[PDB]
Amino acid sequence: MLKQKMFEHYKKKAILFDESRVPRTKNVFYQSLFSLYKKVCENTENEIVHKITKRLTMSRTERHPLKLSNIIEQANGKEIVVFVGKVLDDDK
Amino acid sequence: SEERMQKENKIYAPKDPHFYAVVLIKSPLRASNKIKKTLELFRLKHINNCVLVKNNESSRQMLQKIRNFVAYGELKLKTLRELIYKRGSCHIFSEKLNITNETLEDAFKNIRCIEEFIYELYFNDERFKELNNFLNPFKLTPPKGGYKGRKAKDIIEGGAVGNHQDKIGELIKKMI
Amino acid sequence: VSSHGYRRQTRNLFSQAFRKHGMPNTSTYLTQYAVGEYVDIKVNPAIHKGMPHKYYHGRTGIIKEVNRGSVIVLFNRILANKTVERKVIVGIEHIRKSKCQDEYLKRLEINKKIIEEAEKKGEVPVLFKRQPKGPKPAVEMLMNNIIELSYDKVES
Amino acid sequence: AINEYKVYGIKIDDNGVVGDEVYAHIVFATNELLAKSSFNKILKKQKKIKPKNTKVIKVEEIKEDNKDLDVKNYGIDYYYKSKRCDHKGYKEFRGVSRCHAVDKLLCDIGGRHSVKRNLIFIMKVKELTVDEIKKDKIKIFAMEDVEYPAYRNVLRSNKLFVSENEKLFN
Amino acid sequence: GRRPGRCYRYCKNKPYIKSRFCRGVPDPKIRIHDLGNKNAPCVDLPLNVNLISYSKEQLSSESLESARIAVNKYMMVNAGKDNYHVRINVHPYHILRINKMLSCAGADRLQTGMRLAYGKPYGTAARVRFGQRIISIRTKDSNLKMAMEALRRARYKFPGKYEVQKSNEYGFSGIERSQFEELKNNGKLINMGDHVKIIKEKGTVERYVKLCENAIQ
RNA sequence: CAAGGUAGAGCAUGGGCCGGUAUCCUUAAGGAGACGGACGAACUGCGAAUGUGCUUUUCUUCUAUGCAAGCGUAGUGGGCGAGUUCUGGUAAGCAGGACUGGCGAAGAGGAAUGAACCUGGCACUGUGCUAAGGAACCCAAUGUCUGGACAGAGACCGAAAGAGGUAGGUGAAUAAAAUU
Repeated sequence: MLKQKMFEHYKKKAILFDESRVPRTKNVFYQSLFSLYKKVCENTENEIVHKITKRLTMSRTERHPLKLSNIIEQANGKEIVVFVGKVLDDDK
Repeated sequence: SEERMQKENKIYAPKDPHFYAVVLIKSPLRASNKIKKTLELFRLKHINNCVLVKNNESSRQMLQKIRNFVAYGELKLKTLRELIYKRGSCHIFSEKLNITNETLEDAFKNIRCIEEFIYELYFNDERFKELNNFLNPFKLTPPKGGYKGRKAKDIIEGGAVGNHQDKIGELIKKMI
Repeated sequence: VSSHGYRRQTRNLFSQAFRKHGMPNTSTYLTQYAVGEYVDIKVNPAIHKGMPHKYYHGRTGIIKEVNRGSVIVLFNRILANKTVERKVIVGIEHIRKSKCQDEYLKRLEINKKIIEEAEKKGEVPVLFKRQPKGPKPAVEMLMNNIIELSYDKVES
Repeated sequence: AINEYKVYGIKIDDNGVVGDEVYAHIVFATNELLAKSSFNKILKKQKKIKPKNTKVIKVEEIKEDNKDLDVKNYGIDYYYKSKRCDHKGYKEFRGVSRCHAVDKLLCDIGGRHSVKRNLIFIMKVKELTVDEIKKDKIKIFAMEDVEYPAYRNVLRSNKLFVSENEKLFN
Repeated sequence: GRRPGRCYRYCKNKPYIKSRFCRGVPDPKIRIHDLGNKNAPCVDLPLNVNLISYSKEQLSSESLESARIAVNKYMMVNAGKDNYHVRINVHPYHILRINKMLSCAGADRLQTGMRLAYGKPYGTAARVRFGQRIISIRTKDSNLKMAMEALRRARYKFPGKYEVQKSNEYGFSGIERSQFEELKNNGKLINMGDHVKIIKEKGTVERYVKLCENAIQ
């Protein structure tokens, strides 16, 4: 009983936002957007929102770009897709 | 029961208890890494800490390795009550808290007062893990009136470490 | 100073037991092996092809590949404070089937029954775990037949 | 101070009460734990049952009456370990209890032979009449023939300094 | 000459024996181990007395030889040649070593100091432990006080503690006196010089018969 | 569930010391011997404890203020000591290995003093309690009971060998208090 309870707690804490991280950019438009997501996280458990908020804090190199065709390849039949980064053209 | 048994010239000896109580008597700072790991698994960290452990073959072999640091034995109900009432406390995950009705009801859906807690802990074997892992280790004072001999000798040799059997209550009662 | 040949220090190891010299028995050659079995290495000094290096003697590993008269076995080893996998070639005369999985396989046979019923009637298996030996049991004693003990032996 | 206890115990294996015998042992010790220790020691040396296969069913204290503190004569059979070997002997004492007799032996051997109390073993304790006495030491006191005066002075007051003209001792 | 006895007293090193690996070893000084009336039948000399060790150390072949002479001369003068047998039980199998160095040291072509220090054979000793029997006598029962005094003289030739003690055994048999008489009567003993063989109901019957016609009675 | 040949124990192949009854062979010496005692780091017929590896969380117990692939880059590569053990040496505060904690890089209270020993790991304050070690006085806290011991002894301190004095144990005698 207890061993399961413990593991299910660890799995959750591994998803949630840390709240002692902050983006290094001095851009006030970027820092505005982070503030919104931060205030949403402390009022929800939904995994997509937590993932998005963690990714806004990562570096330029961690936010590596994708080409249009690769988005479609990974979209797996969904209608809306979300990406913390820049979308480039595929000439092919 | 004792009357019925004696009235037919027979002796009855009850089953050994499900849990022992352990107290850390002397400093572990120069013990080997194998000893330090064993103390960690029993949740013992500072001098005069006290903790409850399941009586079981694994536990009995762990105790054999650490016997030169710890006093251990069995605890009857009267002393268990004085411990929990005077020095008990608990935790949810990383929050430390006092034992109150709200906190019991939250953690264990059917235990509602501190007296029901003590009753289940003593009489129900199959819930021991959940019931024990809610309590924090007890933080005791050194014994009133001191120790009589060199505490690092075995109890048989006149010190303070080892198996005190039915008589650990006397050590604990001076340390609450 | 010591030397570093392939069979250094193997005077005690790699020698036959008393009254057990000679070639292997038929059972050695008629045993069939399969990928994924656990197997145990014990060198026979009378056979000079397909011998492993003496570090592996008495160790147990898992069969990765099977050939005409030899087997490839996977091992792990610590070198420079890191873990390394090693792939050891051994002839069939130097191996025996390991007993290390025996109890677990019996337990799986019991679990395999319960896990089916757990879908039909319950929802989750009881799963039949082992438990370590508990406290000493209770006893009722008749109290005739008492035996006294005494320091009668003076031990000059 | 020393006390007298009687310990009872049985053998057990993977299952209960594997033998129908019960074993007993009378012992002089300071407490119950030192009593239980002795029971384990004797079982392992006279039989071969180690603790993991034993269970103690009972421990009882044995006590006398002697409301009037009447004085009695006792003889004791003992052995002790030295640097050479084990030494057996017999000695006689006077007192108000078996335990009073036993505490005087333990003190004696520690004084005369430089031995810690755990290296001394009591074999037998017997109460005796005047015709039974063997050795010289106690017979005069047993036959009721002794008086003597006081050799030690005793202080009159707890004060450290007193006037020259006061009485100082007894 | 020789180094003093303190240099080689305790059993510091492992045993080291004359063999293919160790050559150029000198002969031990003791060569003679039995004295007196060697072949006297077991029944004829009942009393047994021993020198016993209360120490663990090495005994030189030079010390063993000096003790032999001491014990023997006394018994021979007092007991008479035909009334006693002495045995020295221990044999000096261990080899001692020396790392020999020059007096005019400080500078030489020879490799000086602790360079290449492993030593050469020097002499031999016997290795001994607690409760061991070092010297043993058998005699007539009249000669107790004589045998005691003979063994006393050995006690001053060896380092450490040793005690003179009297035995329960008959002769150089391993049998207690009480038991020996009980087997002697009832026909169970065969003489083999200084000791006895016991007859048992173990073999073929025609052998049992052939043994029993030879018994001591 | 595997592997191992050390301590102990032994002397059945190989090396190797001393003495043997009957009997046997010759001599009229000696030799062999049905057996006993003594032994090996490179002898083994038997064999521990402690340590090593494999599987199972479908196995107790702990666990997030925790682990952490990958990438970039520092210092270090004269060590020394305690406990347990080993090799060379007459030994050494000597030279050289192995295992578990230290000082290096560790203060505080205690062994009068001391890198490493005993207690025990340090932010900054206040009230209580204990450890190790102490308790006539220097110096915060001391007394009691029972035996020994007379040497400018001991509390701090050396061998083989011994007599004397005194306190006890056990075993032999003798006894017209006892004595040896």
